[PDB]
Amino acid sequence: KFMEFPYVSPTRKQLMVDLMSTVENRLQSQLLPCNLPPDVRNFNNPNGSAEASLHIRSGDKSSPIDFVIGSWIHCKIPTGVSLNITSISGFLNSSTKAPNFVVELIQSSSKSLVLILDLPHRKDLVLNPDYLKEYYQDTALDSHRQSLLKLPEVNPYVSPSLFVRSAVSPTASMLKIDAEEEDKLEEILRDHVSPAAKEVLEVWLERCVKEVVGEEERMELERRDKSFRRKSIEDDLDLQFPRMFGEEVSSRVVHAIKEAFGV
Amino acid sequence: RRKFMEFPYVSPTRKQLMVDLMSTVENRLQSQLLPCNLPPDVRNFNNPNGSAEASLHIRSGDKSSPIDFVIGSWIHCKIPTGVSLNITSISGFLNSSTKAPNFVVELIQSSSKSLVLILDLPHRKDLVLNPDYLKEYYQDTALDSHRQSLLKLPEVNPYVSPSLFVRSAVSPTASMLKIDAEEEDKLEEILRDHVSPAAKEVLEVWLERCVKEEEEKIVVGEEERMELERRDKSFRRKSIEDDLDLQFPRMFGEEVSSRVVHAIKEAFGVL
Ligand code: NA
Ligand code: NA
Repeated sequence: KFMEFPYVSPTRKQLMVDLMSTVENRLQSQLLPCNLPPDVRNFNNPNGSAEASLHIRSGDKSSPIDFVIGSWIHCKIPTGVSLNITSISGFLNSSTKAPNFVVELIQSSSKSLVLILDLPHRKDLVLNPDYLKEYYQDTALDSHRQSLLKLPEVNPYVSPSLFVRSAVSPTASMLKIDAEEEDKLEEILRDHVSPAAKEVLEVWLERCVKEVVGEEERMELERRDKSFRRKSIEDDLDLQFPRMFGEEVSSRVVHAIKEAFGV
Repeated sequence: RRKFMEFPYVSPTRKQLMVDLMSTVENRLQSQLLPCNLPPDVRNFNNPNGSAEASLHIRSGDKSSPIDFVIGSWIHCKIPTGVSLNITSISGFLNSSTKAPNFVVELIQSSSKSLVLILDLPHRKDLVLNPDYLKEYYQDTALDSHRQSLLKLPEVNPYVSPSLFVRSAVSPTASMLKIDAEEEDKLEEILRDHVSPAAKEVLEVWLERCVKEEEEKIVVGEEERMELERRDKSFRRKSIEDDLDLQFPRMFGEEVSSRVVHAIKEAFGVL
């Protein structure tokens, strides 16, 4: 209940469905059932300006997964133009050093789209070049970024947030797709974005999830993981959610998210 | 036998920028810098077979200085394809007595087609763990405006380093740029009117906000200092094995290369 993705195109919808199904299927034996209140799994603004749905599976202890979060947001800006955000993120706990996973599509017009697809690092890459070799050089991650760039309507996306720029790995696909034809953008999605996203997901599941972390290393992991979670919720939710949904709906959803993220 | 500030082989505008930058670094850091004590054999060197030629200029910070060292470099290599490689760079490195960012400017031309600019204040703490460092040194300053300013130019496009390590050691505000170089008179103009002013303004931020005398008695806590030392060491060892160990014996021959690499390792303090 979330898998409806009602406000987006079928191609995008199918991609989000493929990805969420793959995650839930491959990690079933390590994923708890969703425990969010129903008034947090699906919520909206009293005035009808915004609608969202949230799906969070916590991971078992003795397992490497902290949680998995899937979401969609639909928000009709007073102008009449609707903002549609869809995302799947995978967070690993401090029992492993391996990278997280994120896919996010952010679309305002029929022809323009921001893609964020990455396996965010959980160790300092400069202190730990061995980590960099292990999870990014040895894998084929950079090729997805590169292959997507070839396309004439795909250009680099440079976040206005310096924090988001620093939190993604050096292989991250941060892309702005500007296909001035709805037909072309959807063609980009199924032929290009979709195989990229599915392939990035596969290396996360086999190379990061599947497989001891030292006392001070785990403490470092938790500290950095917590810093990431705390800062991003402050930037992304603590002003945009009260605005999109009202202060009633936000406070309870934000609290539920904070609790889930352990912040 | 070509000397450091002579910057041979490159364009007049490219020499002027490198002279101005180094002159500024040395004049503004008078109270900080020891004189260069590199032997002649290392200040200026070349492959015996004439295929490569380089100059090195290193000044270490004094004791009680936040400056570890400043290093200036130019390299000219004739590649067996008949084209020439020209690298000119200036870097400032700070020691464990401060957390503040480093400084780097590099101009690399490997083909007749494009000039690569690297201009940044490399961060010395993990930015995800330390959001406050990101705000202090990159958000509060004007650093990103230079990057997007230079990028508006039609001849200027993003450069993405082949090295995933280079990508992660540069700050999120780094100007990593590729300049169309075929139109020689246009390249000169880009350098003179746009790259020069930007590089000098980034240098100004480093000089005033990172080196910053003001109250030098900011004593770096034990754990913070040890993190800096560890991260600095890892960066340097890795840079040297990627850019020096894998390239210098080829350019200059084993003998010249072992003498030079040794001197660079000494300056960087690396084992
Ligand atoms: Na493109
Ligand atoms: Na441009």
